[PDB]
Amino acid sequence: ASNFDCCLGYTDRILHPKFIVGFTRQLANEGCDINAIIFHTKKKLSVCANPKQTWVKYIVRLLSKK
Amino acid sequence: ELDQLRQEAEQLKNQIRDARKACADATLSQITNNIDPVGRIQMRTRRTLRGHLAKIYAMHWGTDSRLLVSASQDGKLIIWDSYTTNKVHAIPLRSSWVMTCAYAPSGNYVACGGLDNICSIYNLKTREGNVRVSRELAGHTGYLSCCRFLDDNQIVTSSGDTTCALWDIETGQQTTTFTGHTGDVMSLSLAPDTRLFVSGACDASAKLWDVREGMCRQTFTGHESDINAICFFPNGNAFATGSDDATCRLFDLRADQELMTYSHDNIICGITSVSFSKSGRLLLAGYDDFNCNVWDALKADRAGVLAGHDNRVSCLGVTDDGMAVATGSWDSFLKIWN
Amino acid sequence: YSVDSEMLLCSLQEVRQFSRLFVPIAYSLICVFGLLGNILVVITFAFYKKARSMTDVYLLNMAIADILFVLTLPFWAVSHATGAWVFSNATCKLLKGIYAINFNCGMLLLTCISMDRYIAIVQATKSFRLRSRTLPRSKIICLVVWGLSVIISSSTFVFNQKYNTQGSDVCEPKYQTVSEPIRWKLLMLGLELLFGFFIPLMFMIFCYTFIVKTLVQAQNSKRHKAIRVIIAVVLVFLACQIPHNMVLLVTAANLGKMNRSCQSEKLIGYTKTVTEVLAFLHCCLNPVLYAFIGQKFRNYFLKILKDLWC
Amino acid sequence: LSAEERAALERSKAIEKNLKEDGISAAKDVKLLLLGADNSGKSTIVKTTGIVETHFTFKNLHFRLFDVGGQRSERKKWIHCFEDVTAIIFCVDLSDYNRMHESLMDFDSICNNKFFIDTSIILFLNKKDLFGEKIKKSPLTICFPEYTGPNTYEDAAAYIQAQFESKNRSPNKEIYCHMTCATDTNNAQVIFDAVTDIIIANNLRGCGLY
Amino acid sequence: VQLVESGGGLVQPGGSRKLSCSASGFAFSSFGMHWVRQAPEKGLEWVAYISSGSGTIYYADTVKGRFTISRDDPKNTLFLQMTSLRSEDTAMYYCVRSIYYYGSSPFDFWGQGTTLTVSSDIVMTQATSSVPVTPGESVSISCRSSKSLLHSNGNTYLYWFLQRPGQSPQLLIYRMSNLASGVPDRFSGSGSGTAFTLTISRLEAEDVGVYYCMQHLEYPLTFGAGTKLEL
Amino acid sequence: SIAQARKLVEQLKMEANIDRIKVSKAAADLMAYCEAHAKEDPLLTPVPASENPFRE
Repeated sequence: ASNFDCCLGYTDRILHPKFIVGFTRQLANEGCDINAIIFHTKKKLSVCANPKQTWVKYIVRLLSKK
Repeated sequence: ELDQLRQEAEQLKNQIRDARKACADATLSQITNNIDPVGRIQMRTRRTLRGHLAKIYAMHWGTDSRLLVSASQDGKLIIWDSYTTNKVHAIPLRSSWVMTCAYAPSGNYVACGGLDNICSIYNLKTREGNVRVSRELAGHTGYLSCCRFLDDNQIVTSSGDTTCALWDIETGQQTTTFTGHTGDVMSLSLAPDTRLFVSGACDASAKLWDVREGMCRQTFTGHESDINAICFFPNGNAFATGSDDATCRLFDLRADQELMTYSHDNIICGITSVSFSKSGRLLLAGYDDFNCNVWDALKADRAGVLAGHDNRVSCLGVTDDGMAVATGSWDSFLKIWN
Repeated sequence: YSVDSEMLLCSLQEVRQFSRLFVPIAYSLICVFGLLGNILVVITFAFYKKARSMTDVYLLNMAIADILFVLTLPFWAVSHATGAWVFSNATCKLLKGIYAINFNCGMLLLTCISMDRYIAIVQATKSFRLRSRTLPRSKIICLVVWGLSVIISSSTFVFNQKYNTQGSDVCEPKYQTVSEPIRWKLLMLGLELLFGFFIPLMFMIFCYTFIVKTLVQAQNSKRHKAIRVIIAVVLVFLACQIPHNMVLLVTAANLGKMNRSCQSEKLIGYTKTVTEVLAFLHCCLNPVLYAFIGQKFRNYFLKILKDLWC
Repeated sequence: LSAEERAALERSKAIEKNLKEDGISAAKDVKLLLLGADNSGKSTIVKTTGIVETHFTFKNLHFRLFDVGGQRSERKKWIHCFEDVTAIIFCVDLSDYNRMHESLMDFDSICNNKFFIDTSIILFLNKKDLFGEKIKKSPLTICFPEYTGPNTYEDAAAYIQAQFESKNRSPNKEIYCHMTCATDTNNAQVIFDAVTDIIIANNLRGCGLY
Repeated sequence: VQLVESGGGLVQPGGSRKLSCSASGFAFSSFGMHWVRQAPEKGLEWVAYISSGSGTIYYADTVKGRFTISRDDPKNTLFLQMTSLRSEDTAMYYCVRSIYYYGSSPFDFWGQGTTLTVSSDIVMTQATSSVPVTPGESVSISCRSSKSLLHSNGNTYLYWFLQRPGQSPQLLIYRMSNLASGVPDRFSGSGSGTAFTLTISRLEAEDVGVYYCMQHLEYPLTFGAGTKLEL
Repeated sequence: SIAQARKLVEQLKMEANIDRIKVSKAAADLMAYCEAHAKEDPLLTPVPASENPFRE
């Protein structure tokens, strides 16, 4: 279609895992240009991060289950 | 003595005007009551001939009534077989501008004359393969209008020189010349017994000649324009003239008057061609409004209409046994009806 | 937690609310008038096969390329209204596929009409001498135009699929097969730009320059109206096509950047709907102008109207 | 479907194919009708006699001129044959002024006709220097007596050209009038130019333009 | 009109040779052409044919694939190329022209013929060998067919040829009823279905030869056995 | 001129020596002729598809 919402930047500070409940995966294949992991916190935000840095990989594993 | 000769001409014109008036007991329109009408006629296009790349001007059937001829402006003269619809002969012409063409009753010869003031005879059935020109006869001063094969050594030819003459094909010289008319001669028609012929010209009159004698007998004057087409009645005691003021007339020979007129209030344009049926109860007429009418020959009313061509009807012909009618036109297609 | 206004998802909910009401009405109105405008021309030509020739055949083909295109159109006005693609996978693979052929075929017939008119006037004396231009030839060129339209559109058919990117189901190309994702997108984007705007622009400007150049020197009373028509046709094409093909470039320019700002993307967001319609406006208006300006067509249209109505 | 009937069909397809090749070959020619008064220098311009038909070639293009003289019949009856002709070439002599009124009515007759609606004309005025010699003593008030202009040559010829344009009452018909000088002037170039515009004008009608 | 042909003498068995037939005095381009053989003590038999424009070619059943035929229009010459000759081709070879359109006469003119030597379907029957004759008397020749030669169209395809002693054979009657040009008004032809008759009235000197019967319904053209008229 | 006059006088003389019959007799003859031959006319009364040499 058109006007698909995308994440532009990656740059952030590290987030201690207790501010994370839910997450999705942006795909470079479909809709957008780049690929990323959006983070949803208790406050209705939409944090973003590059997929290859250690902390994003460390948290996504531990919060894959419950 | 010009004043003396001028009155001597008048007094005789006054006498002939009172001769024709004292003969007429009644009109035909009175006697032609208490007969059954023809009833609506209808015909569909049976066959279509294609090959010409210009306006069709003339055509003619043969006594066999299977083979026919046609001529166009492209400079070709094609002989068709109407049954299988295939070409037999296609002849290359010398000068492009041709107006008329004939076909001999034996089926051994073909003629055609144009704006070159020359008539050319073509010999079919040569000992060698190809077709060639047998003889050429040029004695006229103006363009050729019509020509008809009397026999394999005798042909009659009219021109825009206001005269017509009889030829001998073997020697290639004029036999006799006929001089009466004062305007351009447009058409002529042979009698059934090949003894008499009648012509019609642009002085709005028609005359009846005698071939063996060389003199005019009768003159019929009933039009208001140039006569284009003319045709004999099958019985050979009447004819019908087509004119350029949307009217056809019917004349008799034993009685000197005109017997009938054919006219409709709709049509307003001249006639190009006329022709009778085998029994002579129908009369076909080609107009220049892309339409061909079928008149009753006694009641004098329309009995049907043949479907239009894309352009003007120039020439139409009824065949001998009387099975088909064939028409040509300026859109360069022939159509056969039934 | 302490992050403020940095790398935050860009909400495009508002830009689609504007789109929800604007897109369906524009399509629906130009569909009816577009279909009503063209179907007239297709019938008027169909009356007489006899005397049909040359530019008339190309015009007849263009009218066909417009009807199917605008007949395929209304299904997306239903999609924009509903906001969820309910039709079968085969539909998303077909409708997106055909639409590409009808659009692509429409442009190669304009350049044919341009080169037809060049041979006609500039080399009129030589074309008469060798009998260069004949009626049967045009039918071969038409098949070749339809030939390339099938081939160029192939890349569209291959990648179009049905899947759910966000929320409910949608209809978009998905690149799961290839190795390099953005390069094939850049290739597929660039392909449409060239054939769309750059092949026709050069062919028109070349031809319609050398036509006018010789037509101002000729002595005649028919050369006046001819120049007024040429300038008008050239003026329209530039006024309609340019905006969309500029916006389509701005996409290609930065399709691998990360530092690019949201405000810029949001601004490109709106105008892509507004500039997209002017391409469909031109496509559905073009053949109606070409034919109706013609003297012979207009006379024959009046002939049938004044004969049939009685 | 017989032995002979199949051979007869094969012959017909050989004839059918033969004459269409001549049809294409005869479409690459320019036909011109050469009308005008007699003793008007018609012969120089071309560069029981029924019809004289000539042909020349200039800059790789084949021309055909048809002159109708010594006929003396009713024109209308046989002008049907020359209905489509690329153009007409009419000739007039300025040498004698008592054939002007005859030639003028004759032009007026051919100009406004049923068959020649859109057929354009080329008009050649001859014996240019001979006309301009006898303008000295014999005034121009002898023909077209209502008005002449200046006594001398340069602005006289303008008045005749004006009369021929006044005779044209057709909505879409051009008249390419040129002037010929004595018996030593190249005219092939003048025609070649005039023929070009007529082909260009016909193609514009065929196109969407106009 | 003149058809002359040359080439061929005595050969070695299973060799090869070419036959050339050169025409003059007519339009060669328009006509079709045949080749016809005659063994030293037997009747006539057909061999090959090529149409005008080289469009259609047909051969016999006996010689199919062994012989080949070709024409040269610019120089007006007909070629017959024959290869691997068997010991039963020892015969004269005639060169015959023909034309096909509505109302024409095929097989009208024959060649003179060259002597070649080699060193070592519709069936039609004429129940006669030698018929006794006397001058000033009327006679009848009878050709019987296998199946009826009448088509859907009225015309029946049957031809009658005559050969005088030591000369080329000529056409007498074409399409059963019609008579060939230059032939006298003594000969007449009649027949219905499968039985046919050639009637001669007041026969005179220089009118005795072998009379042949040929059909033209299907390819290949079969000839008769032939009828002889005595002295 | 005298030649044209003297011809036209003698021309009008020969045309005044013809004997004419009434219109009634010349009428009845054409009507009588047509009735006799009209019964075997193929254009007036259509023949069936059997004997028609153009279609079947």
